Parts: sequence; C-alpha cells; structure tokens
Amino acid sequence: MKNPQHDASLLSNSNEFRDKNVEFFASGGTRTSKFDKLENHPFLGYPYKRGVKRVIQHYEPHVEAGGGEDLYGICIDIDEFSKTATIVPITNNFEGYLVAKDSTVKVKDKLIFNKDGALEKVKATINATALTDAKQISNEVYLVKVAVFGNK
Amino acid sequence: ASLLDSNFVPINFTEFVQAISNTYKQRRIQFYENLKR
Amino acid sequence: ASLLDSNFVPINFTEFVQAISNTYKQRRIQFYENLKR
Amino acid sequence: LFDENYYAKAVANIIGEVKDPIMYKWFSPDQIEDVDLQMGYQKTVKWDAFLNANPTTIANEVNTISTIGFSSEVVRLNYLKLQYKFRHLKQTSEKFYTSDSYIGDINNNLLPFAQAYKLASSEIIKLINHFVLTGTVSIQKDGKNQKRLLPNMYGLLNMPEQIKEEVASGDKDKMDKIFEKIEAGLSKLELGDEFSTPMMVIVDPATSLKLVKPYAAASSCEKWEDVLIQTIKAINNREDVYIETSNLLKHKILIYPLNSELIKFKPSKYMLPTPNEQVDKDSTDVAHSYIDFVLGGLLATRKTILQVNIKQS
Amino acid sequence: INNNLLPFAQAYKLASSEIIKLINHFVLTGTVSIQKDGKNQKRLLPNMYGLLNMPEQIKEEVASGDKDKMDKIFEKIEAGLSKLELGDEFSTPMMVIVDPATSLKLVKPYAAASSCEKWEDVLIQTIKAINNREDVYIETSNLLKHKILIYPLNSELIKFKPSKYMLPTPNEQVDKDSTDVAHSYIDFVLGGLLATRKTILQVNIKQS
Amino acid sequence: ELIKFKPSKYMLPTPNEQVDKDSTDVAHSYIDFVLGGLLATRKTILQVNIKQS
Amino acid sequence: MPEQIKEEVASGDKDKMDKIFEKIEAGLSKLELGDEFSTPMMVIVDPATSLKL
Amino acid sequence: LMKNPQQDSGLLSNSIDFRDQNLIFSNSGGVCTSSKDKIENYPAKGYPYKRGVKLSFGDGTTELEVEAGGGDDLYGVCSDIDEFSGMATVIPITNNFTGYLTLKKVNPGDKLNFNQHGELEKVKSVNAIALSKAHKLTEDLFIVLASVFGNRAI
Amino acid sequence: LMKNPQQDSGLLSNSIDFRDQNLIFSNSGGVCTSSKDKIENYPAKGYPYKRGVKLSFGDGTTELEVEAGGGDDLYGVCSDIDEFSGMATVIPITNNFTGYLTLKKVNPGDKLNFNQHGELEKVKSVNAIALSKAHKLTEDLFIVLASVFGNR
Repeated sequence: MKNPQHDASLLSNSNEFRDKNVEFFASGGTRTSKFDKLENHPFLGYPYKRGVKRVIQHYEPHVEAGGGEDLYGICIDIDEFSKTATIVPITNNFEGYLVAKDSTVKVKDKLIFNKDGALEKVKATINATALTDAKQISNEVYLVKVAVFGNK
Repeated sequence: ASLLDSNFVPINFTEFVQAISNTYKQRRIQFYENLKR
Repeated sequence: ASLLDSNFVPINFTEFVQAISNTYKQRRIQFYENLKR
Repeated sequence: LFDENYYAKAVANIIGEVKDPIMYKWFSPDQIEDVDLQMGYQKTVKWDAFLNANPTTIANEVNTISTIGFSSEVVRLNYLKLQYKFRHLKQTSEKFYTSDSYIGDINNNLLPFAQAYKLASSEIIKLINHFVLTGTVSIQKDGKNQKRLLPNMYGLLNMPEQIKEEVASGDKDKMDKIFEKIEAGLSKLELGDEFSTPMMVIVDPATSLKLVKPYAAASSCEKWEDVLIQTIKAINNREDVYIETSNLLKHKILIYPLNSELIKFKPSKYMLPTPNEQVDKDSTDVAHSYIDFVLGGLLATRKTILQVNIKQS
Repeated sequence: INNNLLPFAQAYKLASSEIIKLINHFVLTGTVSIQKDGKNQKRLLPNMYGLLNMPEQIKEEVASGDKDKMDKIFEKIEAGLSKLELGDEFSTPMMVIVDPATSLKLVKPYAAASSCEKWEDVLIQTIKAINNREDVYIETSNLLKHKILIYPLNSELIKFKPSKYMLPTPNEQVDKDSTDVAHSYIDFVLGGLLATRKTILQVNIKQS
Repeated sequence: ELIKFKPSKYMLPTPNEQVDKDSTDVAHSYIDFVLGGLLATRKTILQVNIKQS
Repeated sequence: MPEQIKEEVASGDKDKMDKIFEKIEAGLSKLELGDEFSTPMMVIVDPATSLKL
Repeated sequence: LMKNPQQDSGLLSNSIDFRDQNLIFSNSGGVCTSSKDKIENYPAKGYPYKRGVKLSFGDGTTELEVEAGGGDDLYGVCSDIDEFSGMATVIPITNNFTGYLTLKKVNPGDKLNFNQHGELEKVKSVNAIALSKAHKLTEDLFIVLASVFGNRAI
Repeated sequence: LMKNPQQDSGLLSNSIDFRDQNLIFSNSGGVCTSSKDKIENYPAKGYPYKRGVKLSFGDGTTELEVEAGGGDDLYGVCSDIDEFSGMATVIPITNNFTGYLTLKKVNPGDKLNFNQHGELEKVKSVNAIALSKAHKLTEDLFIVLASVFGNR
C-alpha cells in the first residue's frame, strides 16, 4: 500500500547511510521548497506516487490515477484514515521518485504519464525528465527519479 | 481554568485552547441549567 | 511456586502448569550458572 | 490436586529426569527472555532516517533544499501452539501388566504413563531444538513435507537478509577454499558499534574433522581452527570465540555474535512440553494423553549472521 | 507511525547522526555521495581534498591477478614506504587505515607459513624501519574499499583545520503553517585538510 | 441508553495559532473544528418524509 | 441514520393531516424502545407541519 | 471474503426479538451439532469458508492443503476458519453435517451437489438435501440450509 | 508376517536421528487419530494386519471372522493385531482413516483401490489417496501413507 515495513520479519541495520532512500515509504520529494502548493483531495483507488485526474459525477469531485490530456497533478502522500491524497498541481514543478511502467526507463529519457498514472518512455503533453534508471522494489513496482516542470 | 475566570492568565496557546474548550463546556452546562422545558 | 521445592502443593492444573514453567526457567538459570565455556 | 490426579503426580515426579535442551549452549544467558503468550504476536517499532539527495549549497538566494526522510518499521514475532497425543496404559491396569524387571506390554508396545510422557517430552524437545536451529519443522531426513508455519517465524539458519556464502561442489574437499568463503562472509558482516561481543560458531562433524589439519609446505604449529579463531577475533575485537559441533547440521557453518542487542530470543514461557488436563478413558486398559508446546520468537538484526553452505554435488 | 512523523528531538537526533556519517565519509574519502557506487557526486570547490584524493602523494596499484597475494601487496607497500619523503620530521608515529578484507588478510601467519609472526607484525616492523622505530597504529574502516592508507600523525606535515561550525548546527528559521507538520534546517561546513606533498601512501588493490 | 452524542471536546470552532502576514494591511486567520460522534440503537428513530411531488 | 424507521407520505396526500398522522401512527407502532420506554420524547417538525398541527 | 463482517458496524444492534437472528455469515458450525462428531483442521488455501473442500498437493516441500472444490474430489466441508493461523476446520464427508452453506448463484427437498468451486447447486455423487430456501446475504452471496450425508451410489 | 517379532540381540542400537523413525512395520494405529473414531475387534483368520478386511462366514458353527480382501467385499481396515488372542482391530469403512497400509509390489495424489488380497494398487469404489511414496520394509513388503474416506 504505502508502508510495507510494518510487516518486517527482522530489525533493520542503520549503520550504513548509502543506498537507503529508494523506498516506497519515501513520501514527498527529494528537494522541497516552502512555497510549493499542496492540495488535499478525496480519492478512490491507489493513486500513490502516480499522476492523477479529476473525476466529476451527488458528491464533490474526487481524484484517481490517470494521465494524458486529463492530467491534473501528482500525488505525493496519502492519509489512509481520512482517505485523502496530497497533490502538487501540474502548474508547480516537482522532483522525486514516481511509479514507472516498466524497467526500460533510462537517464535523460523523456517520460509521459499513461492512463494508469505510471511514467513511460515516449509529441508529448508534459515535460518530465528521468534523472535515474528505473529501480525495482516489488515484483511489479518500479520507481524512477523524475523532474516534472510543466506542460509542452 | 476557564475564560470565565478573569484571574486566569494563559501562558501559551495550548492553555488558551484548553480554556476555550472548558468555556464551551461550562456554557453548555449553564444553558442546560437555565433551560426550562 | 516451583516443583524443585517439595513443600509446594498445587491446588489445580493451572498452578501446576505455572509451576512447570517456573521449574523450566529455574533449570535454565541453573544450567547457565553451571556452564563453563 | 496430587491426591486426585495420578497423572499430574507422575508428571511432577518424572519431570526431573528430562534433560535440558541443547539450544541453550548456542545462546548467552542475556540473549533469552520469556514472554507470557501462547498463540499470537508481539510487535516492535523502530525508527530510521535516510538522506534523499545531496546536500544543498547555501549561496545567494535559494529556497529549494534537499530533504531528509524518516521511516518506521514494525517487526512482528508470531507464536504458535502445537499439540501431540500418545497412548499409554491405565494406572488401575498397570498391576496386570507389571513384569519381573519392567512394567508394560512389550508385544503391544504399551507403556506406563510416566515413561511414555518422558519419552514423548524428549522427542518434542529434540523437535524444538531442530526448529530453533534450522527454522523448519519436519520429520523426514529429506526435509520435505514440511509443516506450513506462520510468517515471521525463522531460525538461525533460514533467517532472511543475512550473509550467505556457497562453497562450490568441486571445492568441498578444499579447506582453503572453504576458509576463503568464510573470510569473505566475515568481511561482508556488519556488526556496527556493537562489534565488541563474544562470537559463536556452529559446525558440522565433517567440518570439525577438517579443522584439525595443519594450516597451509604445511604449518607445523598452527591449525585451521586457530586461524579461524584469530580471524573472528580480528572482527570481534579480540573477544571470546566459542566453537560447537552439532549433528543436526550437514555441511553448513553458522557464525553469529552472542549479543542481545543484535540477536534476541524471546520464547513463550510455555514453549517447552506441558501436559494437558484432558485424558481419554474407555472401558479398556488404554488411555490417551496430550502434550502442548509453543514455537516462535527469534529476532535478529540485518546482516549479522554468516551462513556458509558447502555444495555436496 | 502510519505517516512517518516524529517529534523534533528525535528527528534532529537522527538527522544529526546521518549528517555526521556523511561528514566522516567526506573527511576520509574527499568525495560527497549518497550512493554506494560513488556516482552522482556533488561538484566541490578546488583545494578541498581528503586523505584518499590528496594530490601529489605516493600512489601504488596492486594488479588484479595478485589481489590475493599478500607478498605482492607487501612488495608494493615497501616500494611506497621507500618512496615516502618525511624530511626532518621522520621521527613521528604513523597511522594505517585498511578495509575489512585487508584487515582479515593481515591476521594470517606470515608466509611455507612462519610461526610466531604475522603479516601485521611484518608491516609494523617495515613502517618502524622508516619512522625511527616510533609507534604504528592500525585502524579498520568499512568506508574504504580495497584501499590502504598510510600517513604520519605529525602536525608539522598533516594538519586538519576545520571550521568551528563543521558539525551539524540547527538553523533559526522554522517553517510553520495551519497543519501539524513543521520543517527545520541543519547546517554544516566541509573543508580544511592540509598536507605536505609526498607524505601520504595510498595503495589500491584492483579487483577487475 | 438508546441515543448518545460523544462529540470531541474540540468540536466547536477554535482559532489556530498560524496567522498569515504580509507587507499590506490584509492578514489571514484559520479556524478549526471537529465533526462526528453520534451513536444510536437500531429502530429507535422515526423519520416521516412528506413527498412534495 | 440507517436501520431506523422511515415513512413516506404520498404527494397527493401532502395536505391531508389525517394521512400524515396515520403514517406517524404506523412508525410509532414499528418503533422498538425495549425496556427503556419510560423516557421523554422529542419531536422536531418543519414550519408547514407546525402550521397544520 | 471474511468470516466476520469486514466493515465495523455504525450502530448498536437492537436486542429485542429472538426470531430470524441466525441468517448471518458469521454463524459458524452447525445448527444441530453432535458431541461425537469427528473434526479436523488443515492449512487453508484461499477462503474455503462454508464451502466443500478438496485435498491439494504441491511439489512436496510442504504438506498438503485444502482448497474449495467438489465433484469427484470432494473430501469434506469447511465450517470454520481461524484467520490468524490460516486454519480451516473440516468435517469429513464420512460424517453427516447439517448447516448453512454457500449456494451457487431452490426449494426444500431439492437434491444438491457440489460444483468445482465448492458451491451447492441443484441436480449425482454426494447426498445433499436443502432444508430451506436461499437467503441472500450479498448481491453475489447466497446461503442455504442443507444436510450432507455421505456419498450416494452411481 | 508378524507385527512385532521378538528376538534378543547382543548389542544395543543407537537412535542417532529422530526423523524417518516411524517407517516400521510395528507402528500400529493411525498417524493422526481422533478420540471419536469408532473401533471394533474381530477374530482374525490369516494375518490381515495393515490390510483391508472383508467378512468371512463359516458353516455356522463359529461366528463370522475377518480376512484380507477388498473389491466389493471391503468391510473395513485392520489397524492392529493382538496375537495372543488372535484379535484384529478394525476401523469400519464408514469411518475415515489415515495411516500406513500395505501396498501391492505410486506417487502422492494417485487414487488407490483395494485388491483381492487387501493391498493397495493404483487404479474404482474405495476412496484411497496416496499421501506419500512407497517405502520398502522387506523385499516383498511395501507400505504407503494413504487416506481412506469412504466410497464413491
């Protein structure tokens, strides 16, 4: 879900400080500015670390995983109890680890959010640049460091 | 510690919030006492 | 309560089980006392 | 109670003869702590921090700065209850089965309750020791047909996220190759600031036989065992190193520190065999009794166990 | 726990520990990186060197085929020790830092194998042959990797002049808002190693 | 026994410490409140709706 | 609140107090107070119903 | 997909009536239970609760398990599940059983049989008779009171 | 042809291991047994130990006995024998059983049936499933863990 370390079978070792931050629980961004706009929205599904879109139906509009021409922002954190997602609007740039489609993503590759909110190699709709290679955490989970800086 | 007591001098915002909550509780009790169905 | 002391008189099976557990722990402690690496 | 329950009286009078588990030698007295629980789980919360990116250089005006992340991990230890049943003669019927120098029917293999309980307890203690050593429960020498245990239930040999080395099949006879693998694992070990602690090594009989040969012409004064002790002392800061031989192991070497801060065993206080109150009684001379025991409760830190396996192919 | 939020005291303690580890890595190696591979290095200013990357020192390279040959390693070490130039400050204690693999290799009997003497003793005598029979100290650091570092413990040759603000220090500015989450800043200063030329011996055992 | 209201002690409006300030004469303030806490037993409330179709 | 008695008065009878009160009687009968019946009761109405009452 | 209701109830249950208070998925066991019944436990594979079960074997590293099924592979019925230990309570097919069981998405006296998913369906190999009509719990879940007594001939 | 033959020996035998120790002919009863199991005893003709049994009738002078057999005549399974009294312990076919039975001179999952001599063979009526592979005790004696749970 969001924190897979609560079912750990053994205590971790904290002596090393290298290769210690590429994890699914690293919510937020690698570099964050105080003047970054954050919006909390109700969500349906699992939009964690994925591009999101607004869905309007009676209740207020909610967000869910999406991309393409319907992209609205990027979800960086979730409160599970309130079922709320923190979103950085597409008008605000971002740097951090995001979910990628497969492991074929390399450095300097231009990326696009797919219909599932995952980043895939490539016109385009937004400017997203991969900074590191795709890294596997789960059998179907790949994260990639990407700098998103607006639309094309 | 409630805002009704003028002698109460809050030290910080936490004490101020606690005093506000106690004031609301005391006002509710007072309203129930004053109410005559 | 332990089975090492013959003066112990269990009242029921619950106390008997507790005595067995205490006896096991006491034997563990004694074994570590008598162990010499 | 003892005036009403002959079986309880017999258990009380026979429990002394049951030998101590041999797994106690593999741990230090401070590394074992009892927990009051039969079946269930225990949780431990640990906090950790990590660096997300390179530090930010503070020059002129800037407000976008690298962040330091935090994480919480909950380690869960599961404890499971297990039971066995055994048949025995009835106390009222023991007189008709007594003999010149023994009590019991040899033809039908029927025993008095005390002897049957003692033998069953010994077998269960052997099984518990095997579980503690290897992390598996089975009664086959092949090791197949294993009982399905709950997650987060591991032994010293199957604990995940530990250093594992494999000596090739063609190098099983080369003690120098085996020692090379052991040295590589010792180097890859990470004891951190708790390094100053005694160390424990468990070896198979074949490895113990290989250890007494002189170190390699061959040395005339020092043995492979002495070389290994010096090597382990180099990493444990010249602390004590204890060596044990176990017939349970087969072509495997286990090395780990005897420090409660890195490895801790929190067994249930009811882990060892305990009789059950229920006794099955019929019109015949055969009765049945039950024995309970609890498994689970090993906790270890990551990258603190060296496991060397010698391929026998 | 579900949101990974800690009080300020614990968060500061953990962050300070991490930053101190980073500072120790920089001091030992002279490079700043959070990757075990050592890539994506932060670009630093010139005249900011560590013990391992100090220019104009003695560098020896042990070939890949002889990575396990302690005799070849000692041959290279003796060559470097001969090439050392301590000048008039030679009568000083010496310090050696080795990786865990080399530390494990150093406890083997000296090579047929010789009793009552080890490679560590041979190395100590070799260094005493140049430091006027002064003290020799040995340390093991997991930050190193197939590296051996030898240098004198004399202030007239090698001096560390760190800033008085080098270790982590909290910043006055604290970000606040209507929520329950706040942000804090920690500062530290890097740089300040000075060494005379040709007084550090760096032996690199190549694996590939 | 049948219907009980257990509101949070912070349910009613409470000011927040954070105040937004700028170089102008306009500032911003925040008010917090808490919602929830009604408990009732089943089949103890009668609700009659008169359809106005 | 779910699992509570709900009654609906038809649009054609929205001005018939007898029909409304019959629905109220039905709901009151379906109410289940158990042994806590000896308690005061509260009835909240809208202005139109108050006018009709 | 759970023995107990997954969603926490939002109200207090009204304990007044005594009738029709047993038609719930949380009713484990049987309506008529004998003290001489033979009961076993097995490692659960999936969620075979209130379903016919069959023995499943793997490579042989671990012991055999039980999974939802029927037909010619029927071995028993699962009447309870301990979720913590992953244990399924099994009544052997050689022992008759009477209780509420899952019905494939029926009137009293109808003859029933177990399908490939351990669900009862109207009729061959297993003697099962419905004693009531299907009760709908979830839009895709129906339960029926049935008595299962051994395997019939042919 | 004896459950537990008696023979003196001049030497003790060391039980080196606690595993694979129950694969002996003298291991009577079932591997996993319930207290509600129904058990009967009959006079024994032949040696039907660890074999399926059938009812045999004489000329009426003596009561009916049990003899090794299967097919349509299978009445139960013999799990123990008292040799002094010539008594055979029988579990009825209506009651399920789990234990080691004699196998005809086979892998887990194979469905087995009883033959004319009360031995298990790979396939009609009996519900026998092999839980393990054949184990050779004597040159002509093979045993297998099987589950008997009624008739099809």
